[PDB]
Amino acid sequence: MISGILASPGIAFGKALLLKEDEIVIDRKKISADQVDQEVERFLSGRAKASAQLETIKTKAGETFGEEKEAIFEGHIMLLEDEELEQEIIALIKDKHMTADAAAHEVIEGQASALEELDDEYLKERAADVRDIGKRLLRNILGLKIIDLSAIQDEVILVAADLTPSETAQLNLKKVLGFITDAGGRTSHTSIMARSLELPAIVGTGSVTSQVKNDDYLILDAVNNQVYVNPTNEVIDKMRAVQEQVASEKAELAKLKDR
Repeated sequence: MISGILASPGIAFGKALLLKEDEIVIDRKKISADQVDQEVERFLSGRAKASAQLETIKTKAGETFGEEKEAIFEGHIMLLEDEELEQEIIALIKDKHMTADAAAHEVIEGQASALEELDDEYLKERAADVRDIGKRLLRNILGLKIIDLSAIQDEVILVAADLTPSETAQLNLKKVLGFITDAGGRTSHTSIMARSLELPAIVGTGSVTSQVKNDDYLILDAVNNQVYVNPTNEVIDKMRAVQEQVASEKAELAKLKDR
């Protein structure tokens, strides 16, 4: 009975791939002028790695979708390499004795909310895309593990509350049979993927991410705008026939030539 917004029509079968992430905890402890020099190395050297990582994804966005998305990712790297935001973050660590994670979050707190004050679809979405840049940097400063979604081996369904352009830019379209998230759907980047790839998809799942586990067996109908959770074999066999009966009914159109 989960009715979404239906992004593309079609039927697919696959296990539920839930993406779980550990929340990041920021330490608000004040350091002494003795550890300050160390935070600069983790931030300066940290950007050295994040710059190399984001730089690689940039080409993945242009080689996967085309030079049209490379311009959006090209601007993001410019922000991180902004010599202005760098002098500020450093000033907060030495002027406010803040940690690299804490000082970095402060600047990112206003860079995102500021873009939200603009009434533009690009500058607004830039607000959400900018928050993703600081979130990554935070995981590199603490050395948190990164989830490699491009390392899948079994074709399954992708389920997530939402995916950010970067993650979508590196996602593997050959191992994913469809996308099902809890996004509004209007300006959802995922939806735009479904239209260009025409693959079946849904976004108005509401809270399916709070009622499904990984490996759950789900059937995407994308026809009557409905998803089945833990269906009985009797139902499966019933859908495997009709569903495939559609593909055969389509090939039957090729028979309207013999008529």
